Amino acid sequence: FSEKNAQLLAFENDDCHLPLAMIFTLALAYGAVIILGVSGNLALIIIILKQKEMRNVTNILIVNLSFSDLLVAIMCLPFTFVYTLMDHWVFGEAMCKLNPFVQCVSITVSIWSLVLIAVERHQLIINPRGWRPNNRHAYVGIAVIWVLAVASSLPFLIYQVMTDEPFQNVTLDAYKDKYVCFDQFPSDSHRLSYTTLLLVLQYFGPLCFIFICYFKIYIRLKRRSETKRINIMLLSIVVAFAVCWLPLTIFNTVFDWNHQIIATCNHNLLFLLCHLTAMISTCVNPIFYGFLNKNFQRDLQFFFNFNIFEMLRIDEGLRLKIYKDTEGYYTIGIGHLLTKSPSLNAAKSELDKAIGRNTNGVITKDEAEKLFNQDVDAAVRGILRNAKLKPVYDSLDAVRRAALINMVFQMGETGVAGFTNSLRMLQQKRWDEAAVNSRWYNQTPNRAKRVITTFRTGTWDAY
Ligand SMILES: CCC(=O)NCCNC(=O)/N=C(/N)NCCC[C@@H](NC(=O)C(c1ccccc1)c1ccccc1)C(=O)NCc1ccc(O)cc1
Repeated sequence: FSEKNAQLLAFENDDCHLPLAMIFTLALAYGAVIILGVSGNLALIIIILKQKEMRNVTNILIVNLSFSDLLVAIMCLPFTFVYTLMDHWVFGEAMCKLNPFVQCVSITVSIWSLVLIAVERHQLIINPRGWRPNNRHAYVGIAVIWVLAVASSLPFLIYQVMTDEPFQNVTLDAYKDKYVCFDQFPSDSHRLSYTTLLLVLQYFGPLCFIFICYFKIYIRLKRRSETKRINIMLLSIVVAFAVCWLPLTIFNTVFDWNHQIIATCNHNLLFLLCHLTAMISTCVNPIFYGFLNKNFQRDLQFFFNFNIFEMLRIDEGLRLKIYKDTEGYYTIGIGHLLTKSPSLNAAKSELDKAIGRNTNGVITKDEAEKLFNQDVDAAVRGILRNAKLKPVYDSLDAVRRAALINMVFQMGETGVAGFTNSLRMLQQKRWDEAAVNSRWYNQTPNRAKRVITTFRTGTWDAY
């Protein structure tokens, strides 16, 4: 019973006529991505390997990614292109089976590397106390990724067939003896289950996890090492991969679910445009690393012109031992007042209660950060209970919210609400009119201007 022959795609729009101009344009485009892919990745592989850095996890995974993109450029990319133009497979059955297998292996190898890099960067910012990413851990990761990528791509090597059966329906009576390189899965269910597996496990799934990682990193930094340029580059590499693959993912998925569609001409041109777009991702990564260099950027910008914790550690400082403030009251950490009493034993008692240990007038930076976390949490709940503070805070962004929290750390919940004039203008987004509008600038001019600039601009110019 030929149930396998019914799992082969049907094509019937022999009237495929593209102007030589468009074909030549595609040959130059594919030619450009083939050279940029082979040249850019080889350069990236050699540059990372020759630059010996004792502990670099991210770049080892970028070599992994660029080596798989180097494989596609040699083994897949030229073969897939001429095959679509000629409209018959002139290579071996080996190349026929290798073409979708090697491409599928490479998609999984690239995205699961990007998954590990997102984890690596998540562990460096969210949990720096653990600092788990090591080179040995990456070497196991790459070996797991390749072994699993191959195993999960084998149905392409197994069921992709070099066949001439689809040629029976399109006349072909009777001179050509031509072959097409088509997938021939065991059933409709086998195809749909496997294609869904690939879509969920290699595209929608991994990208969801990565975007959650970079968003958890984004939100942490706003509440809270010049590797910011790196994190923006790595994010723009995932966005690049996802955006280049999206049209091909949509195209292929439509054909996986509606396998009874007669593949026309228009579908051949549509596939080429989609495929070429997906091939752009195999050469963008080295162009990101090249444009990362600070000197080259300085040349570029000259030719073409185109956080609460850190804010308060500057404005109030960080102390691990009990000290007297400007008023003489016993403080600790980031402006944390213990008592307004003259007693030192009372302060040490209040400190021992807050921490839950016999501190003996001394704490660690972790106990100092937690005490500050407790302070800002108590400061934010007080802002919400206040009728003048709750509406202005809600309208304010994370940068200007940090400046309003900085203010409550200096005066208090009642002191800040005393600025009836300025609070109204900050609520109405009139920042410059509010910045010009107290004894606060008279007592400390340096600190007051540092927070006024953040209320006016909405960035960290002063810090
Ligand atoms: C695409 C990204 C993704 O993550 N997709 C998850 C879900 N589905 C999925 O991957 N499906 C398939 N069928 N992969 C092999 C595509 C081979 C080929 N496409 C076709 O012949 C399709 C076709 C149809 C009409 C005209 C021209 C081309 C076609 C699609 C479906 C059935 C039959 C023919 C092609 O795009 N080759 C490059 C390639 C190879 C492996 C791979 O995993 C991704 C990309």
